[PDB]
Amino acid sequence: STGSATTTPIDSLDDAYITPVQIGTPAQTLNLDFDTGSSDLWVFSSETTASEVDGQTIYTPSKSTTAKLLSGATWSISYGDGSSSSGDVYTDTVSVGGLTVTGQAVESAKKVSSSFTEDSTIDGLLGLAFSTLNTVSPTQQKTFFDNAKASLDSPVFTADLGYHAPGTYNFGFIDTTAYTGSITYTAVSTKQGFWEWTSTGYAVGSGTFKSTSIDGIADTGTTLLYLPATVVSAYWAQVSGAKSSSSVGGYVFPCSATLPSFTFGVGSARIVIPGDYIDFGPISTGSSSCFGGIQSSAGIGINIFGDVALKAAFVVFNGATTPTLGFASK
Ligand code: NA
Repeated sequence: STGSATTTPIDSLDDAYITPVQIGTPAQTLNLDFDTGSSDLWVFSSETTASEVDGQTIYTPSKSTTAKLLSGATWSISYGDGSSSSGDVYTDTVSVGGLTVTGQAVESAKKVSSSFTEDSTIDGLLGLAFSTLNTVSPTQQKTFFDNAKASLDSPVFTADLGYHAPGTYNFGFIDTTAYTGSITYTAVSTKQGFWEWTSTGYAVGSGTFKSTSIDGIADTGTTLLYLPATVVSAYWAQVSGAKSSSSVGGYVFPCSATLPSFTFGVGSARIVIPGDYIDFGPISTGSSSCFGGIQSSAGIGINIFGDVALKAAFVVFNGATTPTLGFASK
């Protein structure tokens, strides 16, 4: 089997992407944030505290003929941005892009933090990291990908995120029409439960490539590119008037600037992030200070190849017995 679903930016900045997901019988379609940096499929629901719901579509298990309480199971998760959610668990039928899993753990939120409530466009998350990170207790649950894997034509999914445009998540096949040149594959460590890999270096604009190992994770659920402070300083030094602002919480730059590209290495291959991808617009409405899309990972404890980086590539998440990542230009 295969599946193919379109993923759509939630706003004009590509702050996140949503993908429609069918849950239950008859189907309830919720727009989920596919997150290769976490391993829980959780939803706004009929159980979510009413004051914490503001415009999201909810899953109502009592209206699904295939929903079953997973008795005694609870979940609770905290993300890198400080947001959180928790609740109980149902099993139900979940379909993505025509690919169906029966018996998927659907984590029903009883509580969500303010950042979730305030984002009316995201109805929950669908985690695509390794199932070792799943938070369900006392019986840890599998991701949608891990449950689908054995049925797929190939044990893979691909992320093809758009810049200010829709893109695609495919399951079970490589679309050889969706990228240019060849796919370069690189090793993955699953020791921390992430799609963790090592970039071979970077360049700023038309500058020379610096060969250096940068360990980090491929994380579709993170907006920005978070890299070591040395790398980030080297980037922003090429933008007149850019500075790190402790008041704003990262590098800012004059909205009048033209940003340089940023290149990262994948083995001997190179992915180029156009400068435009690094502009996250005014820090507050009408400001002439703009927020940068490349930020320091110092204090976060890991480097994160988030959407700024991933949307410059066609990315293969190879879930074979020995997982690997692939990157192609597009
Ligand atoms: Na922000």
